[PDB]
Amino acid sequence: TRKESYAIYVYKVLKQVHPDTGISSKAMSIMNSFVNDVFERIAGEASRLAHYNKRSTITSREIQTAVRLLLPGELAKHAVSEGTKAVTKYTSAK
Amino acid sequence: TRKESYAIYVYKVLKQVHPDTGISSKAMSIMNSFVNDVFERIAGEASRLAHYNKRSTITSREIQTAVRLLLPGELAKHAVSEGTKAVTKYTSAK
Amino acid sequence: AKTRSSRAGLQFPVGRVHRLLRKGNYAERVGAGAPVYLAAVLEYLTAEILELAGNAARDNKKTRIIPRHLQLAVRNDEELNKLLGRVTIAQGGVLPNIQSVLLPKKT
Amino acid sequence: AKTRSSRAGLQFPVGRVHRLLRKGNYAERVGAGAPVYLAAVLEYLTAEILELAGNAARDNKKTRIIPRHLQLAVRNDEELNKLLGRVTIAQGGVLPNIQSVLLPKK
Amino acid sequence: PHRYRPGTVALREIRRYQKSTELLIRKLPFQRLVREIAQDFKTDLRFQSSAVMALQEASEAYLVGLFEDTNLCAIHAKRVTIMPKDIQLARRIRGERA
Amino acid sequence: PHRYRPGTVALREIRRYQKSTELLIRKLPFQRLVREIAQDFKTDLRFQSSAVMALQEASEAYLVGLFEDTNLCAIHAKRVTIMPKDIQLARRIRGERA
Amino acid sequence: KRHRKVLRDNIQGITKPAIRRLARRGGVKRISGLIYEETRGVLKVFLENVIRDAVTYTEHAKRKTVTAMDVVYALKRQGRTLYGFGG
Amino acid sequence: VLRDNIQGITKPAIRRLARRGGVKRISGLIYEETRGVLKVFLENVIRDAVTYTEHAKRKTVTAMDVVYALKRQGRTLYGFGG
Amino acid sequence: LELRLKSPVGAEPAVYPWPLPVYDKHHDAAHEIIETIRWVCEEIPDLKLAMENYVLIDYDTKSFESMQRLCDKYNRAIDSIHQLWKGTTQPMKLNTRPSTGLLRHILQQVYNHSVTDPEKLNNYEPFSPEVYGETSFDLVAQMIDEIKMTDDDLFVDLGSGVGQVVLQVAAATNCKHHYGVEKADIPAKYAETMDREFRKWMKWYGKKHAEYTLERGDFLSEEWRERIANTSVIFVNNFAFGPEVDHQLKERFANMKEGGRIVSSKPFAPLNFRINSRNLSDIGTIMRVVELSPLKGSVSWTGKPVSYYLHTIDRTILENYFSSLKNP
Amino acid sequence: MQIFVKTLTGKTITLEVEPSDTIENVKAKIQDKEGIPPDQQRLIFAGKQLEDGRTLSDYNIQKESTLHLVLRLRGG
DNA sequence: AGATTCTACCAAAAGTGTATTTGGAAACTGCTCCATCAAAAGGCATGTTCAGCTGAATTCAGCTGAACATGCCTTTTGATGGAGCAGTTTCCAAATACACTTTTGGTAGAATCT
DNA sequence: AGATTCTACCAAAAGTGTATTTGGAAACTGCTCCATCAAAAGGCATGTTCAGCTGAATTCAGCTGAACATGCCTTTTGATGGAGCAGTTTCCAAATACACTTTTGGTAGAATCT
Ligand SMILES: C[S@@+](CC[C@H](N)C(=O)[O-])C[C@H]1O[C@@H](n2cnc3c(N)ncnc32)[C@H](O)[C@@H]1O
Repeated sequence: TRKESYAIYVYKVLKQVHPDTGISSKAMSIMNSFVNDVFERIAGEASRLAHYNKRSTITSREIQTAVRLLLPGELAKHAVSEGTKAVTKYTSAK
Repeated sequence: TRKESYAIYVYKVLKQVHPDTGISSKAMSIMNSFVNDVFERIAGEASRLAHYNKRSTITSREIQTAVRLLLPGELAKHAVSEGTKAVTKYTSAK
Repeated sequence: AKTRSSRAGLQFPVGRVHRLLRKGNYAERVGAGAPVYLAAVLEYLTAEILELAGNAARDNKKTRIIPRHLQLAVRNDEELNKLLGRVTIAQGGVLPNIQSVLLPKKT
Repeated sequence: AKTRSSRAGLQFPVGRVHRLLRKGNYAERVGAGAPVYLAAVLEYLTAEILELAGNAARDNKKTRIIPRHLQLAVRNDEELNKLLGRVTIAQGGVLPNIQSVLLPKK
Repeated sequence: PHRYRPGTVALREIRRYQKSTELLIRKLPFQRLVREIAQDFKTDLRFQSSAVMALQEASEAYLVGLFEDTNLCAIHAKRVTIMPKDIQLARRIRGERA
Repeated sequence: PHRYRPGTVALREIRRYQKSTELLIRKLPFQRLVREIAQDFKTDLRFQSSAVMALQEASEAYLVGLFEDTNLCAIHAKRVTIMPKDIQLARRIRGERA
Repeated sequence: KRHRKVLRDNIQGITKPAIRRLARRGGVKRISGLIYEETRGVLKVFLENVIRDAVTYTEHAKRKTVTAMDVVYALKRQGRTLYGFGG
Repeated sequence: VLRDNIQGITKPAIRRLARRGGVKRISGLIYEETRGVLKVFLENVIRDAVTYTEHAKRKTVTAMDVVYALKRQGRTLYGFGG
Repeated sequence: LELRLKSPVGAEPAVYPWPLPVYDKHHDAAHEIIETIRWVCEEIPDLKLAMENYVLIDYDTKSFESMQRLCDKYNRAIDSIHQLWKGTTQPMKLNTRPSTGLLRHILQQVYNHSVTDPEKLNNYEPFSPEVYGETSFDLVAQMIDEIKMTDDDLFVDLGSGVGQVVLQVAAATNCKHHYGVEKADIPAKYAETMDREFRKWMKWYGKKHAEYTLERGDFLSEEWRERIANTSVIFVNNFAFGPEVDHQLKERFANMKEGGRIVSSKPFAPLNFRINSRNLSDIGTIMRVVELSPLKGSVSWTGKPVSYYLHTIDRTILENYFSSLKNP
Repeated sequence: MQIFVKTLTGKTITLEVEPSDTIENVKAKIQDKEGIPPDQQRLIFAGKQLEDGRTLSDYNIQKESTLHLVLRLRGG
């Protein structure tokens, strides 16, 4: 039964940042754990945010506030800009 | 908008254990926080448990395991008996 | 008719707890016995804390439980203290406890 | 048809992130931009750690990132260290660090 | 003129405060500190009075518990006087600065 | 007969172990310990190999970080030798004892 | 709305006697003179952290008033769950 | 010669852990203290792991049971799934 | 009577009105007086020798009587200097630059004489192009020592405030023009006046000033996009101007061609940024970022210096990254 | 038909194009050899912005002409 | 030994198209409660004096731990039957979905208790 | 002053009653990968010697606690304007809900590469 992971996407990012750098299996498994962990923290925080405000919907806005609550200073600022940029780009496309 | 609280149920139980003892509003507020807190903790542990096992249903069995994970020794034992008893009785009444 | 609480022999509201479980987005489905079991546990834990807090109140010659009594009950009980190890009870104060070396004299 | 990831200009899978959000029981509904924003955040954080990890592999004269490098990158970075303050990176070891008072009196 | 020896009244104060539960920081001064800090984060905020009391109950519980740990650190060093290094060790072990 | 002074080799080992990442407890003995503890919770259990390894990676990282805090406590008391009371102080402040 | 006095140096409102009292509740018998400033600095960090998150919840809800619940949620997020204020 | 299992966590293994932890000199009493601490750590984590094992109706403790146990104990571990 | 301090190179005297103008309890007219004379005695020895006579050295800031003797002798000394310089003695040259200690006094007087109510400057809502951040004498000095302003530069201060950064720079250095534009109604009105008090006083001490205009205008105006492209020294305050404000500025900076410098309260991209064009927000891909030396003249509410960053445009780096991939 | 494409590091890369070639094909030729993204690439000649989908004949790009490649950033 | 490249297979996803459903924004507004000014006064904060006794320094000797040489037993490594972890198929107890009908926890306002 | 004592109103609950849907227990089973054994393999246990660390004993400068005089500013009691939180109705932009076509990530096996 299929076992999904972020491995292939982590690898694509690695190549963008360090074209001639590889990553071992154990390291990749660590990165997969990292992505799943941050996904759960951000999602849980967004979930609580919507419930606190009695909203049925988790939108980009709850994801944004979740990011500002969870990530340290500079990391939050860049994550927010990266997220905003992607939703802009995405929204502007037939 | 009506705001619910476990106050009347806390009071009923208070009367069962200590018939002539009352409770101040601030202590009742603390008891209401306690009940909500444990409800969320147990419910969250149950949710994760069900997800970990790819189950879309939270049954009394997930609540029981959540209770065992969350509560210290003797409290878990007694909580387990009381919940089991309540379900066996519930299911016998219909 | 009869409440699900009466059928289960509980004081806590099974109906309410079932509803709260559904609204909380814990799972796609919530079985009928879940809220019964949960209400029972919540009721049991509240009976336990009120039993001890009413005793602390009696110990302090009071008839009304206040936050300090809830705190004395929780902090003097090993298991409740652990369950509430990261919880602050407002207006609870702390347990009297002076480290030995700080006392005067000797022997 | 163009993948939502490509439309967003992302490497991470928007479609999968949307799916994971829906089935994670986080909310009854999930708006369209949420999985895009979240995927972008996950991609960015991933790039940040791989960027510093790769640098650590380099300093160590290695071309392949192993757990040690992820640990060195995270623990030497103030922000990543706090984000992962309660996380243990398997096979990571610790940062070289000896309390000064323990050094010999040269 | 009568004089209790140094430490006697200190011990008396410990027993008195460990017996009570009222907040120990003056209320208005604490409210101004909260407003000053909040204002530097975001201008024009208002506060429910219970929001300020909640911050005060939490801040005092936090400080009392930190002084307990600090005290243990001083005693560990064979002292009975708490010092900045005891608070720092306590916060470092707690992971507040680690 | 050459002889390094007390401490010289200790320092050498600190440098060596802080550079590496391999586990420091031997596997089989750790596995036996794990199985024995688990048998008290449920008899006749099996363990995936990765389950024991995860427990060892977590257990070792826990002890190593605890030793770091223990060391700060011994140093706080002006010693360079860790003692049981240092581990106890660290655990109490971490809230593992508290 | 006309004027609104400038808030400054209110950390000094956390006085030496108040800090002494808090240390007494914490079982402390003797206190170095440097403790007061150290404690103010620690309290400021604690408050900045909780207030930052509380206000973040306030802004997200598009309110201008920080509620007891914004503080309770902020405290909970930080692992300092507080009972007694709706939380 | 027999051997109590917890004694299998030897003085040398404990010293190595201590070295990685930056420790230069060790009291003889540290070894037993450490064993006691490690046992409590394993009891707490294994108890929860086994609770997940049993809930899943399994007879085999999986890495995931351990990962979930560590996570709820505030000891999140990366590298073994999840 | 009034109090006049007669120009030491006979050009546009300083006049202080009667009754004395008190701004706050840290600035009165008299204290400015004492500092002006102090500096002129230090510029010209012969006047110092003379100020000793007829002044008992018992003068004070809060009584007129005490000031009226100090001015009268001083004015009597200035008449002696012009007769001295009218003969065979050579006077001072008006092509001299003011020292740091003197220049500090001149900017301080010009503020006080314009701004007669500082509270109004403190009026701001944050995350807006109107935050009047704390700018210091010292911060502008780090700027003047560290990068050197030449006639092959142009200075523009976007969000100028009163405009004390531009004016300080003009007394000390010279460029083709120096500009200051700030959007806020309140600081602009003050800035116009500041320019006037500043020009009257530079000529009063006989010191060359550079060309400047402090303007009422919007610094984010689309008019500036082409002007910025031709401007190779940008100072831009961004104390808490907000990300939104910052972004729009990052788009406009792109229009600068190489050798430009941008001093801002923040990195636009890391000091230790990796080259490879990846950013979809940052323009700090064509420019190296390094920290200008920390302050003690600005102190935030946190109680730690406010740091400032120097960015130097060198697109040579991005282009080289690409070049490496074509080799071997 | 020969062209030089100048970066401001004073590097000229020669491309062998024909005048029938679009701007979009040219930028693809620059990407092949230096790994440069088209959107970030702004080819300017004679104070005209060479816009994608335009033959080279249109901009009077002939043999041994120097086109200026200025970058920009973009994204979004 | 473990990471990389490549061919082949395909249920699982994910994207597009169609129609219905609905959360929650703007719009208007009732009404709580927050900020603020007032006045009074005493609970406490401030600042000082004085000296008790604590922290910090110095000295020193017992003895515990570190370093190390000497020798074997527990651990590590590699090979092999099955205990069950999983993938598949079957099937109903039990969980949505939906329309009423009835019961009950809040709560607004006034009154007397404890 | 705060709490438990009643009256009346009731929308939001909670419960009772058919129809329809389906999650996952249960049974059978194939394929892992776990437990266990044999032997090739790499520390650990143990006693000796003494360096240097811990902690006891001693001393004293001066910090910090205790007590006190003085009076500031927090606390308390009240009132009031109105910012803004929160209730109510309207109504579309965006989400859920299938149904269908396409692409894609994961898995398995083979073999070369680093
Ligand atoms: C921190 S103050 C500057 C103080 C002065 N520049 C200094 O360095 O001391 C920032 C100024 O930026 C101005 N500002 C913000 N956005 C602006 C815009 N778009 N155009 C012009 N000025 C703007 C504000 O009005 C504010 O006075």
